[PDB]
Amino acid sequence: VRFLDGHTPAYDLTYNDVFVVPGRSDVASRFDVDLSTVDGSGTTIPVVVANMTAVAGRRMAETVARRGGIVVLPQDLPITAVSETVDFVKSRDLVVDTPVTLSPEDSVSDANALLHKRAHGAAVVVFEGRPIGLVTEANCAGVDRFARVRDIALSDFVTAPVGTDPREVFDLLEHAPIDVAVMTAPDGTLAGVLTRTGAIRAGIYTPAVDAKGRLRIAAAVGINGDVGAKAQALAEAGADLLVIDTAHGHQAKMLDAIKAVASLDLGLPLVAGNVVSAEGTRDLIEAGASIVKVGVGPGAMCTTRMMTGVGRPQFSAVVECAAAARQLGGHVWADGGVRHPRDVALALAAGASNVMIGSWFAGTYESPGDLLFDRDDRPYKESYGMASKRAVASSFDRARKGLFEEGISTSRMSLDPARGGVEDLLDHITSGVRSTCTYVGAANLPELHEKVVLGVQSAAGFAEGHP
Amino acid sequence: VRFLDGHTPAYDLTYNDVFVVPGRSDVASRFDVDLSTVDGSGTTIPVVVANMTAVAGRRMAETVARRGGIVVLPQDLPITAVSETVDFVKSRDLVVDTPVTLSPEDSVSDANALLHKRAHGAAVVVFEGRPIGLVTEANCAGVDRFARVRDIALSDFVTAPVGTDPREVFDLLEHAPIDVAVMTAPDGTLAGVLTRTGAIRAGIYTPAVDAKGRLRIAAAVGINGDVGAKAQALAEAGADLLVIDTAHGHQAKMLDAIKAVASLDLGLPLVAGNVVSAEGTRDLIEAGASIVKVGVGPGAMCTTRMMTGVGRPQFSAVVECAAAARQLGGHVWADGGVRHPRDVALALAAGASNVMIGSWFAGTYESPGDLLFDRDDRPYKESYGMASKRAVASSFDRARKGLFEEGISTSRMSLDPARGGVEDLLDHITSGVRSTCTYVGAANLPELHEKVVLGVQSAAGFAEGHP
Amino acid sequence: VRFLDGHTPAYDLTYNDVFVVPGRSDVASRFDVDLSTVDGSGTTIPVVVANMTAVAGRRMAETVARRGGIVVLPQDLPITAVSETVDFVKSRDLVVDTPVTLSPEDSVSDANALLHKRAHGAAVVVFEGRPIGLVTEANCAGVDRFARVRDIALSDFVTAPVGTDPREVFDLLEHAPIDVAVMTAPDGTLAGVLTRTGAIRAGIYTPAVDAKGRLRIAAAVGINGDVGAKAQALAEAGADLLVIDTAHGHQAKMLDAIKAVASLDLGLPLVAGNVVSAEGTRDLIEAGASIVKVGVGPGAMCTTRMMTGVGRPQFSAVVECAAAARQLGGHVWADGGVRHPRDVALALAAGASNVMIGSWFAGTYESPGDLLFDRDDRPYKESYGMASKRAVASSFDRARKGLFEEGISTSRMSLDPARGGVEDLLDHITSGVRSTCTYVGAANLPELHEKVVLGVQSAAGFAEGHP
Ligand SMILES: Nc1nc2c(ncn2[C@@H]2O[C@H](COP(=O)(O)O)[C@@H](O)[C@H]2O)c(=O)[nH]1
Ligand SMILES: Nc1nc2c(ncn2[C@@H]2O[C@H](COP(=O)(O)O)[C@@H](O)[C@H]2O)c(=O)[nH]1
Ligand SMILES: Nc1nc2c(ncn2[C@@H]2O[C@H](COP(=O)(O)O)[C@@H](O)[C@H]2O)c(=O)[nH]1
Ligand SMILES: Nc1nc2c(ncn2[C@@H]2O[C@H](COP(=O)(O)O)[C@@H](O)[C@H]2O)c(=O)[nH]1
Ligand SMILES: Nc1nc2c(ncn2[C@@H]2O[C@H](COP(=O)(O)O)[C@@H](O)[C@H]2O)c(=O)[nH]1
Ligand SMILES: Nc1nc2c(ncn2[C@@H]2O[C@H](COP(=O)(O)O)[C@@H](O)[C@H]2O)c(=O)[nH]1
Repeated sequence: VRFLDGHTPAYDLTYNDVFVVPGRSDVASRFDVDLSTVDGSGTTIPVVVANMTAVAGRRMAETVARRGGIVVLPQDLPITAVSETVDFVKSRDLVVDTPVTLSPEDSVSDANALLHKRAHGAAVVVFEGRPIGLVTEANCAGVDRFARVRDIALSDFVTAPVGTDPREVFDLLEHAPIDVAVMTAPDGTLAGVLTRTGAIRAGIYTPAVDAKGRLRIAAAVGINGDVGAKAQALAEAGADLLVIDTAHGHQAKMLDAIKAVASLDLGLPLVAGNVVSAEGTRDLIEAGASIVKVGVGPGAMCTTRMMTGVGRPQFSAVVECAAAARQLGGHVWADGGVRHPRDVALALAAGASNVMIGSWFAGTYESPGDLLFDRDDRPYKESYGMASKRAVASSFDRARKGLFEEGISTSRMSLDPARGGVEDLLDHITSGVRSTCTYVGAANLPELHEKVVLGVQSAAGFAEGHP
Repeated sequence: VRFLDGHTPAYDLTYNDVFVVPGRSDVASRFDVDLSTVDGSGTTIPVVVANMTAVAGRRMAETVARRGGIVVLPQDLPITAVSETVDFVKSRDLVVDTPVTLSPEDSVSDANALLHKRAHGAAVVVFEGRPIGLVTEANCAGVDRFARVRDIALSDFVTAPVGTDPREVFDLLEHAPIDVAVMTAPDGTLAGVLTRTGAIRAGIYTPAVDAKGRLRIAAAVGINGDVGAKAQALAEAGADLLVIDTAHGHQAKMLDAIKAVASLDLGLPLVAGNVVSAEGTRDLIEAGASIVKVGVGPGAMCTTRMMTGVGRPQFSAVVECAAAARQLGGHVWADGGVRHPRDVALALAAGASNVMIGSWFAGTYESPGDLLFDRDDRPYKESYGMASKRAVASSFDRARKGLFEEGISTSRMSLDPARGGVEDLLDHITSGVRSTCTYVGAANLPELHEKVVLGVQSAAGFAEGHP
Repeated sequence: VRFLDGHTPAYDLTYNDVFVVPGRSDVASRFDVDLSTVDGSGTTIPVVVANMTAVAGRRMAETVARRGGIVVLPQDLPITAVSETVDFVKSRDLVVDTPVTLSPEDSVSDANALLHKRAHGAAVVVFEGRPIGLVTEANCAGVDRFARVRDIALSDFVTAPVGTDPREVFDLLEHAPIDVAVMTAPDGTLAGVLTRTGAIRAGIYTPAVDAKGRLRIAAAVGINGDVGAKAQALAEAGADLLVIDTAHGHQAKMLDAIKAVASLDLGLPLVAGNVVSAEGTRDLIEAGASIVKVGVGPGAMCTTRMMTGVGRPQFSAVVECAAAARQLGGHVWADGGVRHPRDVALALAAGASNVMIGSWFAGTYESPGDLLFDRDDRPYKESYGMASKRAVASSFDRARKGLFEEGISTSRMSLDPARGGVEDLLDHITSGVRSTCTYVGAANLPELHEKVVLGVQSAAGFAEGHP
């Protein structure tokens, strides 16, 4: 990667340690650059939700797939649930988001708890397949918590048939007091709910789809047990992308698993990780892997840095591994150490074809967790690490193995009081990345990597700018 | 008044010191009792807003008059403003509330500041006399504060012609996401805005009107200066009720002013105060006064208790003065010491034909004050005493008089975060009074006075019940 | 009632205002006095759980019935649920408490939430009707929240057949690390769980049973609607005691309802309330009521004192009504104003044949509510008032009635960090009452009423003693 004159430090670079120098730009606006990835995962944005049991669910899968990003299902899940989630995701409209369907016999407490499942801010009360009312935080408040939803003072909704251009739903909702609108099928049955900002995003973002035009989905597999059989079964379950994840991706078990999956000839791209060394990436590439995940330790849920001292500054690892993979022709997605959109922008700047966010999406409306409330009423959610789920494995043996196993770390990921949904944070990330391209002056991600000028940044440098 | 057996205390009774014992009741529901007053002020509810410069304005005047209560304009106001307010109030629809009219050239900051002028929670953007949009706290937030209101994302409103029964506006607004509705004149021009709870109140409350069917209004006059000329001028200005208010209503100046106003033969009922003694009430009645205001010191803005030790427990004073006036045939409105609806209920229980609330309405949306915000974002407003305005009066003389004048007391009257409007607190007061009648078993206020059973209550007794 | 020489106040007496002077005693120990009630409700202790939707459930019903107290089911409940609760209560062992039955397929989160349903502190994992393990707060902590209960490290339990005397289960559990013990049926199926303190209470308390030896239960009915049909249906549902409750028990609707129920000849004792006057009690007695509930306003969830000023100090009302009822031969249970066991002791001292606790049991493990946790981890629960459920009653009519309806008051009732169960607080109340009898020197409640010496107590007097 390009480096500024006189910048020869005797130290590695992390996201906390780097900045990009803007260059001569010909890109007029941020909308003139495309974020389509070259890695072959078929995501139009370089954002993938990590394989978290607390952050990767069907709601995030469908939402991010409609927004143009891949979602990797967490490992150690019964294949029945995997198939159910895949079928649910593949049966989603390409433009309209699936709302919170509410049966008339649901309680007010259940409706209130379900209202925060999505970022729309409203849930649809549907009877016999036809939407009959709308609920929100306003009408729900004050009424008895275990009363039925049939007397929650259903509000009026803007009804339009499926197929209208986003312009029509937008200006129809220009003066609507409620941001959401019920997208209705031609027969009158409810097909989904589309929002004002959703209408805006329908043109900016192009959903990531497979050859059959269905929302792409991914899943993660470990190394313990028969990796080949599990990978083949998940591939038949409908997963578009297969990911092999482990705490240490440079062990011989990783190489054996990658070799087995490559020999399976499943046809899906191969994803392995994580390694923070160039030699590990070359070994994984030679083992039959197309994609190499990088980063062990910088992960916000990773504890091994404090317990063992292992790890690496993320930015130097990602740039070195990306250079090695491009020398071997492979492609790399950065994983770990992501807390701000600048982290994502630098991760693509280092050369990564795609990015792995991780625990940041734990603070979303659609994450598969419980939105509990603190004293200050600030919404937030708890992010968990997998620990043994990314580690290679009788009651005696189980307890003996678990004694030395690192505990499941817990953090309080705060929700934005206004922009709490995954949609607007994704918008922020995409806007930051587009601004990075405009400052560099690149029309696409490969040009962003080629034409970037990269500097080293210290701790005192972050005092510059608004936090 | 009726007193419980064995209750012969050697001490006076205040609102803090009394309770009412329920008796045999024949009134089925609270809606079966009428709150029409006998005092002749023509108010269908026993609530009058005090003569506060910070609490008595045109908005409170019109709102409370439409709700069935009289409003007394504060003294020491230029008669031009008095006439303007009277003309504004007399030109108000009997059912629909006047909204916050917003010209399209107003700024976002002005719109936000005006939105809290009324309890509707929304303001009407009106162009060429026709309403074109609706604004609220939702669309106003986020947009630039000094941007025009023409790009504040006006919302849709429910439009109905003037004359529809409250049932029609109610069920038309049953499923409306916005509580307010634009009441439009037959020609298409805006006539007012009516709310869901306003539609509910349109049947429960009957507005207080004069012989010409216009919202009744009242004004206050002092004793300093020519009382007769000022009273005659305000009567010609359109004030329905004339009130003579002073700190001490038992002085000879009060008697002279009452005699002059009675000799004026203005035709309006005579109101004088305040006296906390029976002999003062008899003197005021003999001076030519029909109504005697009672209470000096219990007022939440009154300071004379702490400065001089003067005053009286309110409840004993009001009951004694009401008994004296009924013996002389006069009628009395209790003034001061009102903080809870139980205070109002006891004030009517003592025998008062009407009640004076005072500083409690300072914590309202419609009060003529500035709604400032604290750290906890709790809305509140400051209540001021008149001081010298209720006291009998060169730079030397002015400063010499002002040195000994009691300072303008200031208090922080908190707004209810949900029920901040004057409408819902008035509803609470009326519900409490109706519950008092139902517990007593009285069909009207005279029966409430006649059939009430009254007990004495100590400090430890208030620990009973939910605060 | 007996009154101390020179005690002729001109003021009523509440629980905050009274104390009992100990007299010449012949009762050696507290265990030598019996708390059997004379009112005919058949409760061996003078404690009844109020008709609260948040405090009266099947768990409280069975627990308090086994402890010797009646439980009144709240009104406005579908008779199907009433019949289900009655059948559940009547099918409870006379000595052993019903534990928290846990299926092996339950999650750790569900087990943790259910563990606080009872005061035992442990839940039984039962498979095919046979208990296979024990869970508590210790083994549940640390393990994954959505893991199955089959791998929660089930502990060992003390197994005994049903029929062993409490001595045997006590000394068998003398050195048991776990207080609870699984009471097993002779065939091996689980019949219940009995605790060490439960074994202790099995001799002190005698469960309240009907003629068929089944745990007695009670239910509450309002006055709106057909009172006779509802009362007859609940009587056929299996309710032992019928209670007619309303906000104002002196209205003509109350008299009509009592007359109808008395004419029904249902055979159950008649309970009506609440009235705080002797004349109301006489009217209710003449209407065909055997029991008169007393107290409106002192209730910790009652708001009418602050809204309307109505009410009465509880102690004077209860003593006067008890004297009137005993003159007419009727019996009275005090209701409202109960926060300490001294309140109960004085309520029986005033002459009440039984006591109504109310919101105090809202802070229990077995109350039908959600045990949420604060920052200080102190357990507590929210107590609600019925409001309109104790008041006499289209969308327009519904909303119009609800506008004037008093809001559902909410309070934070703190749980004792150690003695959080209903069992130990009931023990405290019974110990206080027994101590009161010992200080008076009475062998039973009628002797307690007859031989009591009663004094008046001020606010400064409560500073005596440990709070
Ligand atoms: N009634 C209802 N429940 C829903 C809906 N969407 C999600 N849920 C609830 O959420 C569960 C799945 O949570 P998730 O894995 O999507 O975060 C479902 O099993 C169901 O309980 C909906 O539209 N309606
Ligand atoms: N060793 C280890 N790595 C973890 C754990 N939880 C998450 N990670 C890693 O950290 C990444 C997420 O971190 P983030 O990108 O949110 O900072 C995951 O995708 C995974 O690679 C854990 O418990 N142990
Ligand atoms: N533009 C506008 N200002 C209003 C409206 N109602 C009240 N105001 C503002 O409030 C002032 C009077 O305040 P008030 O005495 O009613 O509390 C007016 O002079 C004006 O500045 C309205 O409908 N539109
Ligand atoms: N002496 C005196 N009385 C006041 C003052 N401000 C208000 N009051 C009295 O107190 C009443 C309002 O008190 P409130 O009814 O709110 O407790 C007024 O109507 C007036 O009679 C003041 O500054 N001085
Ligand atoms: N699995 C299980 N749930 C119980 C048990 N006891 C109570 N519950 C739960 O508590 C509900 C009733 O709550 P309650 O009305 O008893 O407070 C039941 O419907 C069930 O969900 C028990 O022994 N086992
Ligand atoms: N008027 C009224 N009384 C209530 C309300 N909630 C409870 N109560 C009364 O207060 C009693 C409980 O009060 P406690 O005995 O807990 O102080 C109830 O049994 C009932 O008589 C309410 O919302 N309104």
